[PDB]
Amino acid sequence: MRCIGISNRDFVEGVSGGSWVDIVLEHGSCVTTMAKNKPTLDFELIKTEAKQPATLRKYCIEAKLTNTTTDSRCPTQGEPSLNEEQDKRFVCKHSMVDRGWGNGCGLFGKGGIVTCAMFTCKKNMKGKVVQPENLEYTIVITPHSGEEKHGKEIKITPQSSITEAELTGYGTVTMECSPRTGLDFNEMVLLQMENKAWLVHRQWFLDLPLPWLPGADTQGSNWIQKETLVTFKNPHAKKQDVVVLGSQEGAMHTALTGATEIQMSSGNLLFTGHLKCRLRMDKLQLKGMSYSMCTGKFKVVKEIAETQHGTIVIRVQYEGDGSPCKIPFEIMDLEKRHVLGRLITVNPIVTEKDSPVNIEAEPPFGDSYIIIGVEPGQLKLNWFKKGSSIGQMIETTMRGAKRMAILGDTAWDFGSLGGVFTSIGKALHQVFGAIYGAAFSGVSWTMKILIGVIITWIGMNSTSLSVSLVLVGVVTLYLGVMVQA
Amino acid sequence: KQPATLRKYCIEAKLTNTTTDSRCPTQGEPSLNEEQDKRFVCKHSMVDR
Amino acid sequence: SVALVPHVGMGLETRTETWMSSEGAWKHAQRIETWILRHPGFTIMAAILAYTIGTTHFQRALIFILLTAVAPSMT
Amino acid sequence: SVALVPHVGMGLETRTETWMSSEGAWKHAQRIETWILRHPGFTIMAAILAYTIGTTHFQRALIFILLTAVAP
Amino acid sequence: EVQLVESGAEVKKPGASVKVSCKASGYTFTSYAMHWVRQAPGQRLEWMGWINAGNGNTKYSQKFQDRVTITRDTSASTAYMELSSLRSEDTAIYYCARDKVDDYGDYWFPTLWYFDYWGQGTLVTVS
Amino acid sequence: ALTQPASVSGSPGQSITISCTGTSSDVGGFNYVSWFQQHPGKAPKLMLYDVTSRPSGVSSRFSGSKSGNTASLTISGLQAEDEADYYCSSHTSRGTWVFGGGTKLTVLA
Ligand SMILES: *[C@@H]1O[C@H](CO)[C@@H](O)[C@H](O)[C@H]1NC(C)=O
Ligand SMILES: *[C@@H]1O[C@H](CO)[C@@H](O)[C@H](O)[C@H]1NC(C)=O
Repeated sequence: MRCIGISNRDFVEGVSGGSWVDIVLEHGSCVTTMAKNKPTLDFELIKTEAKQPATLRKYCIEAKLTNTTTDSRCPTQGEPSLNEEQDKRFVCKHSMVDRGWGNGCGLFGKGGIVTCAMFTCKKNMKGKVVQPENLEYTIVITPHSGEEKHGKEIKITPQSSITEAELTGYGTVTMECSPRTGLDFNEMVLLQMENKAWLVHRQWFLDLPLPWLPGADTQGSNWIQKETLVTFKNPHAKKQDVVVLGSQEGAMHTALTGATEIQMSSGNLLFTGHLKCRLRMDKLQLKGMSYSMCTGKFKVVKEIAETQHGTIVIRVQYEGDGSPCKIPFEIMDLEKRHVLGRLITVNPIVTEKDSPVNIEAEPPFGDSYIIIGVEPGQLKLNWFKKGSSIGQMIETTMRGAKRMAILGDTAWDFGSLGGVFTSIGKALHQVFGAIYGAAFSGVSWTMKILIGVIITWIGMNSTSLSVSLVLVGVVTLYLGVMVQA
Repeated sequence: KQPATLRKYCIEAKLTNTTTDSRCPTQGEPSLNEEQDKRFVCKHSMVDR
Repeated sequence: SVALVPHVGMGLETRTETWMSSEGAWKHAQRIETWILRHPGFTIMAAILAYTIGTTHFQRALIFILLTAVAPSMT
Repeated sequence: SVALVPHVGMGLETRTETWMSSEGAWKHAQRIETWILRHPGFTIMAAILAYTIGTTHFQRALIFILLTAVAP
Repeated sequence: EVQLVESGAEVKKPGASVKVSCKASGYTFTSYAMHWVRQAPGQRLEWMGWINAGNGNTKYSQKFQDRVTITRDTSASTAYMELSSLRSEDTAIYYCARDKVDDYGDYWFPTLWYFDYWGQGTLVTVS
Repeated sequence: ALTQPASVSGSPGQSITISCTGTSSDVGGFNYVSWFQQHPGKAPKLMLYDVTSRPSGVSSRFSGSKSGNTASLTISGLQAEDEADYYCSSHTSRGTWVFGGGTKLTVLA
């Protein structure tokens, strides 16, 4: 029941011949899995943890300059020279300055000069890389028991593809996942600030134009391309002075717009990404399947409520005899002839007489009837639901398109049953995503919108080429409008 | 000789006394007495309930 | 600096909101529109240039938009 | 941010050098070249689009350069 | 099973500082939030505040914002706190309570069955 | 704060109702309403949270209900051991917790 109330909630229907189904888990999302004569389970990825990160490169933010020295070089007698340039802690640069008799030199002309000042960094960031074998995925498992540590927590590691979770009264669920098919961590990097952290690309991280050392260093003083953080100024070509630039942490924050917020102050914790998983529901069984239904009177304790997905939830208390027993619950039309709505809290059972049980399902569009109990004493609160079948279909297509756009090829496996057309979609969408990523790498959403408009205009005034161009233009316009950045 | 301060631009800031107020759906957005207190920066978002 | 090379649209976006989703989608629109409203002469000159080099209306508008986008970005 | 709106080209430059004169003279060109090198697919696509849209070689090159410059 | 151990009673002069602690045993201390509720003799219950044992966030009541500081100790599974600027009315019996944190380790929304267990109580006397 | 009667007394084996009234920000706004028993010299214990529901290990005689801005606790079949202090607690939308004024339950001899 933990998935109830989440806006990003999806349902998967049916099982394969092997009683398995392919599902994808997301941080902040939850998927409800139901099947014929099978218990309904909620899957939600709640924790992503990384163990033993390796420091790769530290970029500096706070720097101070001391021991500034300049030496007075005359023209045509070569460049000047200082003792401190022997050590790379001193940033130095050669410029050209005026010299003359007023400067106590025998000839008039443009003379050399060098300024050297020690580079001392005060505050720096850390870039850590975790191997994919150290990933830790935590998934919570909760069935629709109807009870008001109720769920089951499991640990997913690359060390064990198959993880077994025992459910009290529901049998044991066989859980199969691929931790390394989601976020590509060996290509990834974890950036650390003073107290914040970001999950950002490794290559862009190496492309940061800031002083840095490789993570293996222990001295922490041999910074590289220190010129990017200092500046030499020649106001009148009389001499140069070196001054350190300001704090780049604000500039870094303005540079991490598209990065994802992750917390690793106390252990590397991640709350983003996706996980493709193969669900095996072979050994699951309905809790309380071997129980007759309740023939006593039923009482509703919480008023019926509607979720954002059109489903309904109700809490009922039992006061007859025969506990534990099944609740006879079903959906009728206004005609009392057809059954229209079907349960998603399949096989509701009351465990204790005085303990209320939450029954949660979905009604049909328009008006219907909610039936609890049996003659005599069936509860009669009918319904009212806003919406339409066409609206539901278009909204479902919008959700599917958004999921495909934000996942990639793995979205075809979100509810795949191993069909041949599913594999065809795998291959084609994977290759088209390959070209799309190779073509649209590093551009903002406005760039995608502009290119889409251009391609649409090219297509509309061009033929199979014209329709292909307008199709790719409209799909990339959708991608640009639906992407955050 | 005579400089006049036009305006002061803040470049480092610190935030304390963080507050949060929530409302059930279809009851508008919550309000706090620091919302008028313009020393307190405020923003309204939407949260699953 | 690093602010000129933000990690934008590199294919790592997920379902969770990123660091600067909301107004990070738009600091473009705001700074380009402020630049337009502050330096209208360059916009006018770009308009004549687009009318000159551009032969069809579509390419005229395209060149004008690209020049107007470069003008603050190139700075 | 402020780095996106530098105090450049406002008609106040004089003989003495500015703040980020030497370093900032070519930094934009350097970052554009690095982006081009590290994102070749977009450059190829922009070249194709400039080839298709224009009517003469001059505006082919012009559209290519503009599209390449705006993207970063 | 679940047991909470509090420190012994202390008597101090008004205006001083008193430090007490509550130990959590029989359950995961890190995945639970520690609350503190005091009750003066013959008075009502008052919510002093709470501390998160997962990350360290602390929230205090307005009446004790500048007088109560709460710390933690993950290794010993015991929470430390100190109350300063004592007054005559501060004489009360303090109870520590537990509450499950969310799956993300935060305490934005308490669970339905919060305050399921309470400590034995520690008396602070001001004279 | 939360306002509840100072003391409520009733005959043993009878049904009595105790009401806790707060504001729309804590009691009427949210369902985080709980009740506790304060024995003399003993720590408080929880017997009812989320008034529509009950905790484990608690007899079903205690029943809770909410009427708008007022939360009511109903006990059927009063017994001798029920004589103790009672408190009502609610969690407001500001993130703080409020408690009632304390009510002592008396069982007639
Ligand atoms: C730089 O100057 C400081 C203070 O004058 C001095 O302590 C330090 O030794 C100098 N640096 C070197 C390398 O001597
Ligand atoms: C903010 O918190 C500090 C820390 O205790 C406190 O001293 C101050 O009075 C608080 N101010 C407000 C307006 O809450």
